Amino acid sequence: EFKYRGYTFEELLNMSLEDFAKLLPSRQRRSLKRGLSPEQKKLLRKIRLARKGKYKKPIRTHSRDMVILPEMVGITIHVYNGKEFVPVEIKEEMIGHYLGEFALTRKVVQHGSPG
Amino acid sequence: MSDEGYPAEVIEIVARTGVTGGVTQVKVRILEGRDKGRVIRRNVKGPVRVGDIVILRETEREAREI
Amino acid sequence: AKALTERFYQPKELKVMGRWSVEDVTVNDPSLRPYINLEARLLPHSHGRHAKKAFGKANVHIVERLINKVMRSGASSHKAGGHFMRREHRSLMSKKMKAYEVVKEAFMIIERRTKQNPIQVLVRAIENSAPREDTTTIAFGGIRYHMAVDVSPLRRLDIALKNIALGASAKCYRNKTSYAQALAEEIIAAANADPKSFAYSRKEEIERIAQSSR
Amino acid sequence: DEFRHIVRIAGVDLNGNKQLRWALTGIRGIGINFATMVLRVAGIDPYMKTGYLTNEQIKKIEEILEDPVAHGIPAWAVNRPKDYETGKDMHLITAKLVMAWREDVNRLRRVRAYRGIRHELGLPLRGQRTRSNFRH
Amino acid sequence: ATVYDVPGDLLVERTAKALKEVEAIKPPEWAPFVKTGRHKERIPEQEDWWYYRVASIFRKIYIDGPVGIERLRTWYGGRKNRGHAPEHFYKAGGSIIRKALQQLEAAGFVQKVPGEGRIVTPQGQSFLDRIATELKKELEEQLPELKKY
Amino acid sequence: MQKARIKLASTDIKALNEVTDQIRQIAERTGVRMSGPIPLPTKRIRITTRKSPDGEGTATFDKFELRVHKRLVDIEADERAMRQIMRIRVPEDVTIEIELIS
Amino acid sequence: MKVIQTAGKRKTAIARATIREGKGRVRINHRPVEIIEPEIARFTIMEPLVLAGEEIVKGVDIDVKVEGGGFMGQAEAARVAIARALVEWTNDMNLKEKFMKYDRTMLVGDSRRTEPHKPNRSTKGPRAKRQK
RNA sequence: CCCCGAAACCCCCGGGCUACACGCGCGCUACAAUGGGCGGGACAAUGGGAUCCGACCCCGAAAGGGGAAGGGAAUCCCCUAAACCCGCCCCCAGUUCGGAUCGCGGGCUGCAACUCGCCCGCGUGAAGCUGGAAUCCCUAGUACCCGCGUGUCAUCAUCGCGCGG
Ligand SMILES: [Mg+2]
Ligand SMILES: [Mg+2]
Ligand SMILES: [Mg+2]
Repeated sequence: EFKYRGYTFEELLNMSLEDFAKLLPSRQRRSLKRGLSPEQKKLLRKIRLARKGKYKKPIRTHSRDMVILPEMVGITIHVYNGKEFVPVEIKEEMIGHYLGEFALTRKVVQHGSPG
Repeated sequence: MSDEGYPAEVIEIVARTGVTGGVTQVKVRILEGRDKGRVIRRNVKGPVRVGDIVILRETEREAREI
Repeated sequence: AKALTERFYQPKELKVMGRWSVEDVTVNDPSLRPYINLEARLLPHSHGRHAKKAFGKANVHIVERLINKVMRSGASSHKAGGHFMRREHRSLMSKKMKAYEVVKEAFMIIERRTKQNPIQVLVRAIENSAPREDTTTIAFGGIRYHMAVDVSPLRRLDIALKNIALGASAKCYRNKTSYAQALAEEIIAAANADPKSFAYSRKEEIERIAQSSR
Repeated sequence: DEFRHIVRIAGVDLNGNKQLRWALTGIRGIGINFATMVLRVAGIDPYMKTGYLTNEQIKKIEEILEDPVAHGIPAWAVNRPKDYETGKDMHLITAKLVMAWREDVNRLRRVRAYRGIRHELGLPLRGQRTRSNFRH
Repeated sequence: ATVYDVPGDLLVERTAKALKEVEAIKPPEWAPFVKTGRHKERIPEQEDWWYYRVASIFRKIYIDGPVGIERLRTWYGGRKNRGHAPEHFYKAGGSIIRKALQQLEAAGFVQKVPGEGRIVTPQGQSFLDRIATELKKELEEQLPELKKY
Repeated sequence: MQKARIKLASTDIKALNEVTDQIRQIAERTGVRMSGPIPLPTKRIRITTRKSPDGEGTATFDKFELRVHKRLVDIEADERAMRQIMRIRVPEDVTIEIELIS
Repeated sequence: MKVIQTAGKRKTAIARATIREGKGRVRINHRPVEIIEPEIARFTIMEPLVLAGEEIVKGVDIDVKVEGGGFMGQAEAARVAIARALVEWTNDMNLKEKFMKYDRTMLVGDSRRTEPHKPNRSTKGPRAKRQK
C-alpha cells in the first residue's frame, strides 16, 4: 500500500540504519555512511523522545540537510527557511529526502511590468 | 574564350588613384592590332609591375590625370 | 583510397602529385602566362613562404593556389548563391590535406571524363573565367564617377580561382553532391565557357557591367 | 519474399524498413544502445533490415523487452532501476514510461517538494539560473 | 619482416582474425554491452570488436614495451561531445584492456614485469612478425618498392 | 674512489661563476678530476598579475619573472677537497648541496 | 663504416638522420617512407629523393629519428636532414644547386616559429582579439 | 573629515548574492556530407607536483575504489592530445544532424551537496535547415580551425593568462 522498495513501513522501522541506507539513493547513503553531525544527532534524539515521552515542545531546527528516516514519520518538524520555521508534517513518501526540499526559501515570482 | 581583346605592355607606373587607393594609373603600349606601338594611359585595378601585360577591350578611352 | 595503390601511391617522375605533367601544358593568355607557374613541382604545398612578398604568388604553383582557395569555409561576409554558408568547425580552413585530396579527386574525376590533362582544363577554365575589365568609382575634381578599369593579371587569377572555388562550395552546400564533384563540374563548365558555371557567369556580369559603365 | 514495408513491434508502434536497431529506437524507452544490446542477446543482426524480421524474432525481442535482466541485460542499463515500489530493476516502454514519469513527478507534488513545485510551474530544477537564458 | 615494416590497421585486423583461433581470447560476458570509454557515445557496432581491441593492444605492447593500463587508457581514449559545452579529452575504461592483457598473458604472448608494465614474449613477437611477413607478401604483389624491405 | 655531486643554484650568474671558479681552481691546485659545471635548465617562475586594483578600464597585465640558474659539479670525494670546499665562502644569494655518490 | 649524421629543424621538430652505404632503404622512426599514411607527408619526405635520383639512392641507406611536433613538421625536418645527408655524402654541388633552386629551405632551414600569445583573448592568438 | 561606537565593531547558525513575464553584451554548441557514428592508426609543446604528483598491480560497465615504486624536479609523474588518416554504417531528412529539458539509478569532494556542486550509465529528444538592418577581428607561422597546460582550485572552467598542432 506504500511499499518503499518492496518493504512496508513496519519493516522499514525494524530495519537498522545500514540496510535502510542500502535501500536509499547514493547521495543519502553517502551522507549516512559519513555520519551525522552533532546538531543532527540532537534533532534525532529529540525525535526519539517525541515518539516516546512527549518532548514537551514542537521540534524546530535549522538543519535542512538531515535526510528523513522512518523514525522521522508521523511527526511535524519546523524547518528554518531563512526567515521562518515552516512546518513539515512528515508522510511515508518523504522517506529518503532532505527537510529543505519541503522548506522553501524563495517565494514564487509574480512579475511587474518592465521599467 | 578570348574575345577581340588587345594586349598592352606596361612601361611606366604613375601615381595611384581611386577613392580608396585600389586603382593605379599607368602608361601602357599596345602590342597587337593596328596601333602596334601607340602608348596610352589607362587606369588599372590591382597589382602591377613594369613588364606586365594588360589586355583591353578597346583602346580609344584614354583617361588622363596627374 | 580503396585500391591500396592510390593509398600508397609512390612517385617517380616529379609529375604534379606524381600523376600529371605540366610540360605539355600551355596557356594562351599572354597576360597570365608569366603569372601561372607550371613547374615540375611534385608537391604543390608551399608553407606560406611567398605571402611575405608582393609577387610570390607569381612564383607559386597554380594548383597550390587552387587548394589554398579551396581551403575556404564558404562565404562569411558575402552571399554566394544568395546565402551565407558559414561552416565554422566542419570547414576545411587550415586543412590542406583534405583540400589536397579534394582537388586530387576532382582531377581524377575530370580525367576519367574529359580525356585531358586536368591542369590544361584548369588553365582553360581560369582563362575563360578571368575578367579583363571591372568598374570602380574614382573622384575627378571632387565628384565620384563609377568608371571602368582594366584588371591586372594577378588580380584576374585571384578572382578566377576564388569564384571557381566559391561555385564549387555553393553547389556542394546542403545537397548530395561532393565538393570534389562540384569542383570538377565548375572547372570543365568554365572551360567550355557555358553559363552554368558560376565563374563564367560572374566574369560575364562584371564585364557587361563595365561595358555599360563605358 | 518475406518483405514488409512496415512492422509492429511492442504493439502497433510501427517501424520503417531501415536497419533494425534504429527502427527500434523509433520506440520510446529504446535508444540505439539498448537496441544493440537487445539484438545481441536475442541473436539478431542489428544491421539487418526490419522487413526480413520474422514473427518469432518479433516475439523474442518483445519478451526480452518484457523482462530484460532475465535474458542477459545488466541492471545498470535500464530505464527504471530500483523502482520506488519494487526493488526490481526494470525497463519501461512508451505508455508505462510516461506513466512512471508522471507518477514520480506527482508524488513529489503531493509531498510539495521543490522539484514538484518547480515541475508544476514548468521551470528549471537542475541547478540552472533562468535569468538570461530560459525565456518562453 | 616486422611490425614496423608493415602498416598498423591492416595488421591489427589480420591478427585479430588470427586471434579468433586462440582459446584464451574469449570475450567477457559484458562485451556486447558497454562502450569503450566515457568519451564514447554508442556501443561498438561490431561483434568482433573484442578481438580487434586485443590485437591493437598486443601490437602496442610490441612497440611500446614496458607499458601498462593507464598509458593504454590514454591511448584508447579520445574526444567527448560534452553537449553544449566544448570538447575535451577523456581516457577510456580500464577493464577492457586489463582483461585483454590478462587473456594475452594466459595465451602466452605477454608477460608482466613486476614493475613497469607488460612486455611481449618471444612467442608473441613471433606471432606478430609471422602475420606481418605474410601481409608484407600479400601487398608485395603490389609495391615492389616495399619488396625492397 | 667515490664521487661528490655539488648542486648549486642562484639568481646571479656571476656569483654562480665565482663559486665554480673557486672549485675549478682548487681542484687544479690539487689534482682531483672535475666534471665541469654542467648547466641545468633554469627555472622561470612566472607570475602574471593584473596591474589594476580598480577592476575598471582596459585589462593590463604584469608578467613578473624570477630566474633560478642551476649548475652541478662532480668531483671525486677526498677529505682534503671536501674540507676546503666546505671552507668555501658560498655567498648569500646562492644555495648549494653536496651529495655523495658511493 | 662511413656514416654521416645530419639534422633538421622545423618548429619544434628535430630529425636526426644517419646515412650510409646500402641499398635504398630509408626509414622514418623504423617505418618505411613508402607507407607513411598521409600522402603529403610522404611526398615532402620523398622530394629530395626523387630529385636526386635512384642512381645514388639505390646505393644509399638512410635512417631518420624525428622527435617533434606534428606530422608535417616531422616530414619537413626529415626532408631537410636527408637532403643535407645526400649532399654531404656525395659532394655534388650540381645536386646542391638543384635542391637550392627547387626549394632553398630543403637545405637551409625554415626559421619561423610561433609568435607568443598576447593578452586579449590570448588563447586564440597574439593578434586575435575579443569582439567589441 | 563625517558617522557608528555597545552598535554601523567582532563571532556563529540558517538563507541570499544561484531568484525570472522580459531587454542587452561577450561567448559555447549547432543548424550537417567542406559531415555524424563505430572500430582501428598517428604526431606536441608550454607548465606544475608534499600531504602533492602518483607510474605499476588488482577490483569495477563507467564514474571510481584499494595497495603502491619513484619523485622536493633535465632522474619520477601529470603526459601515447585533438584536429588528421584508413575501413564500415548513414546518403540530404528536424535524419544515425542537434543535444535544451526531464526521469531513474550509481559515485567523488566536503563538516554540510535540499535551496546550490561535479562526474558516470540507461532513457527522453527542445528549438534550430545559414541568419535583415548593421557591426567586429585580422597582414605570416599571422587569421581561421584543433586540442593541452596553468591561475582561480576541498570539489567545480563554455573564463583569464599562456602552449603548441
Ligand atoms: Mg547525435
Ligand atoms: Mg538540411
Ligand atoms: Mg573569471
